[PDB]
Amino acid sequence: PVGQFIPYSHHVTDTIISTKNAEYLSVWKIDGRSHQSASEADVFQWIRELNNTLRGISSANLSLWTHIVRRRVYEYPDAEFDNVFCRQLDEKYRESFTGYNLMVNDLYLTVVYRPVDQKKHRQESCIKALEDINRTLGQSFKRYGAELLSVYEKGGHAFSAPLEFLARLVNGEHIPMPICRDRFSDYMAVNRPMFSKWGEVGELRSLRRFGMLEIREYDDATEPGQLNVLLESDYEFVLTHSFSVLSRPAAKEYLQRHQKNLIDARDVATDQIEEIDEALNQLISGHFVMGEHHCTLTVYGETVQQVRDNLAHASAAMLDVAVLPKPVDLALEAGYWAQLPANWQWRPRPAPITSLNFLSFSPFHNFMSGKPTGNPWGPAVTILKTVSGTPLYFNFHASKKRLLGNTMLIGQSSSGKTVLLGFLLAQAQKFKPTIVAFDKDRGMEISIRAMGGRYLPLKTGEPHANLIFLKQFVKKLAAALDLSTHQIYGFDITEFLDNPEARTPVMMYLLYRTESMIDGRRFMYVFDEFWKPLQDEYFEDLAKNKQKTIRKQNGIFVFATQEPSDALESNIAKTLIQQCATYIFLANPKADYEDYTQGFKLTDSEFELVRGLGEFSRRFLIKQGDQSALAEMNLGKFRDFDDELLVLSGTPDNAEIAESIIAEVGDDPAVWLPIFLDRVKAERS
Amino acid sequence: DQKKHRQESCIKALEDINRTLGQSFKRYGAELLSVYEKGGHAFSAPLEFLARLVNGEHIPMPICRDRFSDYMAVNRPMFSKWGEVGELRSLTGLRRF
Amino acid sequence: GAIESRKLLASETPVGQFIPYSHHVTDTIISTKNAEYLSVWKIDGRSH
Amino acid sequence: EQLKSYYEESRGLERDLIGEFVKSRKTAWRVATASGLFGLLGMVCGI
Amino acid sequence: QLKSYYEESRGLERDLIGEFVKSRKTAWRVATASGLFGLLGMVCGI
Amino acid sequence: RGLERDLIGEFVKSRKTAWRVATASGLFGLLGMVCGI
Repeated sequence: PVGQFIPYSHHVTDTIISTKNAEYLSVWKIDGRSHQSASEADVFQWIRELNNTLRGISSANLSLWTHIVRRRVYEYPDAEFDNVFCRQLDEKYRESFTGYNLMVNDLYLTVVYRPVDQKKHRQESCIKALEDINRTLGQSFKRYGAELLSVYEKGGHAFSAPLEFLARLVNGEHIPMPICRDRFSDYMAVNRPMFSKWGEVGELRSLRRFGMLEIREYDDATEPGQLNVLLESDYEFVLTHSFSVLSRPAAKEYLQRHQKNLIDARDVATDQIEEIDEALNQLISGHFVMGEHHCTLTVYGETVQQVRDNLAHASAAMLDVAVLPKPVDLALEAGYWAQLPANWQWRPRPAPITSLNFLSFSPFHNFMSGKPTGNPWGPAVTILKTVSGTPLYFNFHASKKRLLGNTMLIGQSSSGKTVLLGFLLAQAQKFKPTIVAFDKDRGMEISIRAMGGRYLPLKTGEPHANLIFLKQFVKKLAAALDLSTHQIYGFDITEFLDNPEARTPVMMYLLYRTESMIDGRRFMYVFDEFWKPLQDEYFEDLAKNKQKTIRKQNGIFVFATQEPSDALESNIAKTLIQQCATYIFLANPKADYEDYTQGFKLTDSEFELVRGLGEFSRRFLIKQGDQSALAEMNLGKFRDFDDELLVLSGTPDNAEIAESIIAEVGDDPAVWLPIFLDRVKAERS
Repeated sequence: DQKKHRQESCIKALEDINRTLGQSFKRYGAELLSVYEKGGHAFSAPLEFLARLVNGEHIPMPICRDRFSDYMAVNRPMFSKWGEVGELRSLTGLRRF
Repeated sequence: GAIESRKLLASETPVGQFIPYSHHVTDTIISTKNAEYLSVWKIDGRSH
Repeated sequence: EQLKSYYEESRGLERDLIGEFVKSRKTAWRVATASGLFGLLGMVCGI
Repeated sequence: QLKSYYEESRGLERDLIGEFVKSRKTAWRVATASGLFGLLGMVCGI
Repeated sequence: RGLERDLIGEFVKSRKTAWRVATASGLFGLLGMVCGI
């Protein structure tokens, strides 16, 4: 049947998949670096840094395949959660997304090794070859972020992660395949593609038909990335590159052969011969390896007419750059079967290409997209639009016990902090965690009262292991508490935020009940200003000590601060600042350049983007891990954004109206908001 | 080196011919198609005309290290057998000439 | 078939045989496989 | 539930497949050439 | 010491196991031809 | 199943062919001997 074309046999060492002809393989899922954020210098430096390990480990056995896949992600489930106001917000903001891209970019580089009693010892040598190759590749890809796919247990019979990607490459849809006693190529093809008799187009059944554009460029690329125009598009596709690195002796012979062939001609072109001779000279001195290369683009369209239109648009976009696609009318079968790693024979037209040109054609550049699903709490907490028209799937747990959860939001309170804080909290309600909130203002209280939990403002007139409580109480002497009542809580810090010394004792006592009540159920601590609590003598020490255990539990500290220079990154605050997983920087009209850049390790070009947002532009820079993007949760007409923005923002008049209505209603099924709806806008009008 | 001599003499003669023709066609349009660069990479305006002749549609032609002949054609021609017309198969459409 | 497609395309004749062109030797002049140098004039014709 | 002890042997299985297959090729030429010579004996005897 | 672009290309494209299968098929075919010559000799003798 | 079922599969399938060739050679040789004698 179709088992002829697929060569993989069985799984070895828990991280390599053996193959027919004894050719060990290893798959890496790479999250590309953000090309947009960085300047022009960083991209060249990244290309050269990759070339470092490429030529460093280069050998005739080595080879690499690169696949980029644009997936219409359905892994977002549109979960259900009981609150009414958050339901309104969720539904409207889902409605806002109509007509916008939901495609994501996934990049894969699969390193493959094909060597050209003592049989077992030679087998050990062969496997340790790929062992060292993977080790050096991992060390070289630390900044990029590389997850070596490996087996993962499931209910007593294992699944191998690498098989899933190689399946997706041929099946076209993510199908979980387990490790069974068979050979993998026997049954990994759940879906067999059917190609046309003449071969112009191909068909795949879920039906999605596909067509292929052959791309081959024989001269050096001007730009570090010439194919990034495709990263935004309305068509799913798979783009492939194979680099079977030739050994140097073969490279010399090929160059001499091509040089002589160009010499023997009726018309002599002095420019091309000089260029090829220069490349020959560079080969010994500029130590870049050459390998056979071929590039194929496999778009996806429901109907052949739509497929042809997508091909035409891709060709036009490519010809905007100086790359001319050659359409494939026949041998589409060979080209498509060339996609599977270790299928050397079916390559349509390999062409020896310098390593620098290969990296220029396929550098790991992709827009930020995060991980829509699989996060430790569940699906992505929320999805945010970005500039350049690509969707961003926001999740807190993104790090470099368990991944870090702490988040930093830096910006002025007026500059969109309120709406973003409220929207993120409302989305995070979908997992139903416990929330403890401290607000620099009375703004948070209306938002909290909208949710299930009732805010507990602090006002004048309303105030054995307990040895710790007594000893902390003595420290102050020197100068409905628990989570049983309801899930969510809010305690005003506006009373003691500006106070010189009243904040410390009440913070010390409150942390007791707050931490001790749940203690391992879940935690999503929120502080509007976290630099005010940290100036304590005792609180910061316990935070730094116990962050490890809190991280072990389902505990995330969503810190925040209006001014980072105000937080001044004191000696005690250093750990809290540095262990932040995801940073969201708002537009800061005033930002001390040196402290801002050096404290956050923010790149110079990223700082240029932050300044570019300037003042009073409702955009933010999200730097998760080691990549960045300019995401704006702008709220316009396509039209409830007006009202759920009106309630979300917190003002003293809104605060007093909220408290009076809550106290006076008695029983109100969040019907104060309809009262709150018009009772406010009348005053502003 | 003598092939280079033929190159140089032929280029001089052809340049002389073009200059004379341009001087003769003052009343006419008399525009000489030449290389035009766009986007950090060179392009060939004359190649576009020859492509239009051979492909039937105006396709811009970047100039690369390989020879012009190998990558000139992007449309599959299908000349009829025992017929007086032919068909070009292209992504934009099918053209019968 | 996959092997059948390969043996068919191996039989197939490329179109490059009938297109005798090569490098731009000069900015305005094109070469040829038989060293027949070429130049194209775009003429805006006279009104008749 | 020895997950990898079960494929700790698959490696040696692949090695043994390669060894048996190359050994079979060797004995294939061995038998073929023996038949060739002995059939030459028969054919020349008949001639 | 590959010393050949053509050798490297062939080594990439060639399938090892299929090569062994074809080699054994040729071996058996040649042996069959030998058996044919032997039977011809038997008939000639008879 | 898998490669192992292929391993034993050939491991005795080639037994069959080797035995068949050996029997054919034995038959031919005994034929020659008997006819000559």
